[PDB]
Amino acid sequence: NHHTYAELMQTLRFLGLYRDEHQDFMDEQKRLKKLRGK
Amino acid sequence: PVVTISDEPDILYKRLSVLVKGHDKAVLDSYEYFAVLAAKELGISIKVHEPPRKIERFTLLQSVHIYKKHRVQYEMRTLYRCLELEHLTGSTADVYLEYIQRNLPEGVAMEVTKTQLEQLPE
Amino acid sequence: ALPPRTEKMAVDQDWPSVYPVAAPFKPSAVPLPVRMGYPVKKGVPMAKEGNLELLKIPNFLHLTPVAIKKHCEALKDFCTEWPAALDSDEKCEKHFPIEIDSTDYVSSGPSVRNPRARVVVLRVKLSSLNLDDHAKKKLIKLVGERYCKTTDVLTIKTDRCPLRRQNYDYAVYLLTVLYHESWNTEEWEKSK
Amino acid sequence: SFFTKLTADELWKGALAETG
Amino acid sequence: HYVDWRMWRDVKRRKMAYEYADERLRINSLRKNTILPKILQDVADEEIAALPRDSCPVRIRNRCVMTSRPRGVKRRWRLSRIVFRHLADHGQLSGIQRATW
Amino acid sequence: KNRAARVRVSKGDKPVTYEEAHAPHYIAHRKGWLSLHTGNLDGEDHAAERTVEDVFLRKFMWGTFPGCLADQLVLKRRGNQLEICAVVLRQLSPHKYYFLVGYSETLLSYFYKCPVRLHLQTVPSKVVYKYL
Amino acid sequence: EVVIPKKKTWDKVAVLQALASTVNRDTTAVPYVFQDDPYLMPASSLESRSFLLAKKSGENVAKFIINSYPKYFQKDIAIPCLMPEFEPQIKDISEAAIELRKVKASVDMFEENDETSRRKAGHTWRAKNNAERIFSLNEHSYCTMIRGMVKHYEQALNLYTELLNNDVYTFNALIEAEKWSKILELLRHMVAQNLQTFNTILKCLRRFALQVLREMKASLATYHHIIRLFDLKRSSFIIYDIMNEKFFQSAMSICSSLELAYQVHGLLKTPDQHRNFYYSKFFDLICLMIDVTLKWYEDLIPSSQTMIHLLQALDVALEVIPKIWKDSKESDLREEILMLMARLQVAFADCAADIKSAYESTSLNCIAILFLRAQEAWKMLGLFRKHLLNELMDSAKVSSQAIEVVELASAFSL
Amino acid sequence: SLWDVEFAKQLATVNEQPLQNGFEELIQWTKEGKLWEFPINNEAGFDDDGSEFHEHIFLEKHLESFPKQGPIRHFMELVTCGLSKNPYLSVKQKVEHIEWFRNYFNEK
RNA sequence: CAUGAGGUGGCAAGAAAUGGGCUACAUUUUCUACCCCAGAAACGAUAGCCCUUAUGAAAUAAGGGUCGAAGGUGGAUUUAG
Ligand SMILES: [Mg+2]
Repeated sequence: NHHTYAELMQTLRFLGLYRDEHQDFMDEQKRLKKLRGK
Repeated sequence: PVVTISDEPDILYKRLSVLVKGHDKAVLDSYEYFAVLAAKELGISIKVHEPPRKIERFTLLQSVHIYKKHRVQYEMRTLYRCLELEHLTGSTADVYLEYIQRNLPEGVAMEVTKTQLEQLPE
Repeated sequence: ALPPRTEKMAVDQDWPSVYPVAAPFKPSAVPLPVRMGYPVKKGVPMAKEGNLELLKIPNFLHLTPVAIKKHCEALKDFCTEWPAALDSDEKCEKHFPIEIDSTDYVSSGPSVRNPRARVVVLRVKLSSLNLDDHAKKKLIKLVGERYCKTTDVLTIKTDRCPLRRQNYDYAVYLLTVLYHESWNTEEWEKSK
Repeated sequence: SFFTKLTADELWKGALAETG
Repeated sequence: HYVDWRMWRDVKRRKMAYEYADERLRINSLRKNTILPKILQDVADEEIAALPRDSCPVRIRNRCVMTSRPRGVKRRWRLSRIVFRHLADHGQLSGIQRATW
Repeated sequence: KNRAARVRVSKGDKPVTYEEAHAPHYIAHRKGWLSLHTGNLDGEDHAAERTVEDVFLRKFMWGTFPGCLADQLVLKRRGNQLEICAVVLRQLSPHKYYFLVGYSETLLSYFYKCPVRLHLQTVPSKVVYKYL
Repeated sequence: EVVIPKKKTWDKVAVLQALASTVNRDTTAVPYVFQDDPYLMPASSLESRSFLLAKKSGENVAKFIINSYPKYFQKDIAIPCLMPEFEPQIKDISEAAIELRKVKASVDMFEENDETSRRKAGHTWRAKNNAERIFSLNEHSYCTMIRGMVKHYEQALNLYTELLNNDVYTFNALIEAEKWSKILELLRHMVAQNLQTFNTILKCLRRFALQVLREMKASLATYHHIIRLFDLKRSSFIIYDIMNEKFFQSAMSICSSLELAYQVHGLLKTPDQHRNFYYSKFFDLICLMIDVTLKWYEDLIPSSQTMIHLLQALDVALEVIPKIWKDSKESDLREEILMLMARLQVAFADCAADIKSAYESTSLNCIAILFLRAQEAWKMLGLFRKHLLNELMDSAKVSSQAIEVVELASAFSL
Repeated sequence: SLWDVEFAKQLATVNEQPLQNGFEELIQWTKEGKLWEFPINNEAGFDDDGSEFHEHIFLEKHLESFPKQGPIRHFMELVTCGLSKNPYLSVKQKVEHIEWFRNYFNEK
């Protein structure tokens, strides 16, 4: 269903029970793009 | 030990076949070692034979892009076993085959059965 | 830390009570120095304590042949004996004429439903009918593709109705009415 | 989706570019 | 939360082929006849045409299940020819081997 | 060169487990399959939907056991019984470990719609078969 | 003929409660709620009780997400019942609880089905207004307004006094209302207007003799309003009646205040706090009255009060002291072990240095004694002075004049 | 009322001794229902309201018989034997398949 | 306010050459019988139009009907085993 699989993993990062490395890889990289970019 | 028998006599099976279907050959001849010792402690007349295997190989491309001259080919070795029982009742079979299906192995040993009951008509 | 049950388990102690179900490996319980792995070119195969494939074995450590015997002392029951039917099945034919099948295809995983589990083919030998001296002959000619000649066996199959318990009620109903349309004489039975 | 999403030890290797 | 916009173009073509599946089963049971002569079979031909796009099962193009390639797909394990091959080499489907024959 | 599941020799200081040191032409020759189910035997259905659940459970537990998972999991499957076995490092406090068993057991029970049981195993350090 | 046998209907899932009998609860192991590696196994009681709670917070956290957003979990795969969640709703939402349901009483009114349903789910001063409005809106309406008010014995019997003014909870608000003749005149009044009603009408006499010699023979929960008064099924009674010579957890307190416990042992072959009192307070018996002690050591807690009676079993009967050290934590717990070998050449002097190795993390002064019996003993004497004698002079003469330098200050620090 | 079924709740606590062995997870798991109801019959649940080999297979009782020799009825015998060979469709959807077809040849 | 998203229609035919294979140019062949003791013929069978059929909202593929072309073992050169 790909919403059922991908939005439950969104909230389980939000409640912090599942720590994923890909979206950690964005929101640290997006931190260092907005320092200059954008 | 509570069983509470009733009015109604047996359904009576004959020549229950079990086709255990596996991938690893070492499980199935260790599965049938259990199954002969799960059944000859009930005095069940038993034979075993091994149907020939159907290995359904298929091919795939190797690189992500170009080069059809380079394939890699995959296979399934999926193996077989028959647990040809013969002449056992409806109560005994469905508890023998209980202890079989409860304790069939992991993913290996897919199982198929045939049940032949005899049954006077109208 | 402090690896238990293996310096502390003794022999002449009952193992079938230790692994009651089928389980995974759990090496700290298993007292064998079993080894796994393809060794390196100057080395021993891998240990027992940190493996992966001794846990990827389908694990027939449950149900040792003493566990088999000691299980069934409470499972020799549920069980009433096979009737002394005077076998080779010919004297179990005129007692028990028709023969059926009712298969299950046990898969694993999440669901149960295999739609190839309503397969019912019903086998009857014709020497068990015993009321067929001309209504044998249009039973045979009604079913075209069945009734072999070397063996006088009729196989009627039903996979048209979704439940297994009523395919058996379908197979018994076409056996009973084709028998009667055979014993139905027709008007154009003569003009052949 | 989720089934795109991946580990870290493949992600830094594809971002550092330490081999040619 | 499909991996492309492309998959969500195609999820629409599998649910709108599914609710309108009963209709397309019954109105197109009214054409493929010899009986019920042609005036009875030609006003039913307009109604399928006025039934929309994204409803017929020919508008699906049968796609891989996680990386959305349209072709190079293996139907039995659902996935394309690369990402199924990504898992079969870490040993992550039951009983997939390299064939050496 | 073919680079399908090998790690490449670099030096003498790179450690590696038994599994990912082994190349994928050793899948049933020297290795086992990492997940057992009744799907790929013929002709059985439900080989198809299961493996897109099979790939989640090693992408779920790579994140919910974070920093501590020793190698890949083993996802056995016994009828309507999903059996996950895992070897995990000895780095976390056990009060945390017992939390995410029953967290992940009853969240994977209520996703697959089966029962799920976890069997953890604790190793002190990552088990190395080859100093490549 | 051949007669077909009996369709032995094999009593479903009891087919494998049949097998569970064959497997015994094995020894040499932790109870099965935990995991089977040594790191995840616990060691003592404080770890093991917390761990099942630590398992338990696995459930209520995981459950919360399911019940706070169920639309991730409505893919139904077969079927277990495993799936998450002005007149009509007034009886419907009385089942899913209270205060927001029962507030709807008057906007609707701006019957007796939900006047004895929605007016029950509170038990509530303001919601007692709708309690006397019950038949102002039967028997159940006027019944347990007071049986749910022996908690929220005053305002309950007063409403039992004010219900005779004009169930089994007639006999429950008024059951525990000195008072042993109105007690008499209450169970004569039961025919005027059980194993629970009789089981509540002596709960109150328990806290506030001649009626306690009478209250019995008018069953399992009809004993805890009796066994609080003294302080098979026939082999319960041949145990219980001869005890005057929720259920059991007092009977290990009587048998510890007084072969006596083996009568209880039959009903064990028939709570987490008091299920140790089961076992800890049983081990003090079997230790006192040796071979039968050593078996029951392996059987109970493998699958602070239990090691304060553990050690003196070995006093009245020799080599299992270094065996039973490693189950202390699995000073105070480290000294009574060091009592006994001070009261032999190879196995006793080792583990005291492990009590020393415990101590690096009447106690310290008894480590030199057993060690020299069968260098590093002096560095304890270095700390006995900055934190007995007649063996220090003993070990000096055998070990000579540099040890006659050892005994010089032995009297100087006296 | 509530007081009869709540005594089914607090009663459960006093006897709930722990699981304690490897078998009683399987015992508990289908007393609730997450495990399978062993033995497997591959059709557990799944009743179709007592379907029974004349509702599925003789769609005569739902035909509402027209003039039979007309060309419409021969088209309905084609559709009827098609719905006959369904193990996939139930008998409530077989008559609903005719029900749309019933509201079409009264129109046309 | 787009290099993103969505809708309908359309895009894939050849002055030419060239790569890969099928068909051939036939008597070790062609048609039927049989699938290996015959008997007839003494060529080649596409493509193109035509008629049905399949599948499909809607015509690509098969079959049949007609036509029966270029084609006579092919240069320098080259491929495989
Ligand atoms: Mg290569």
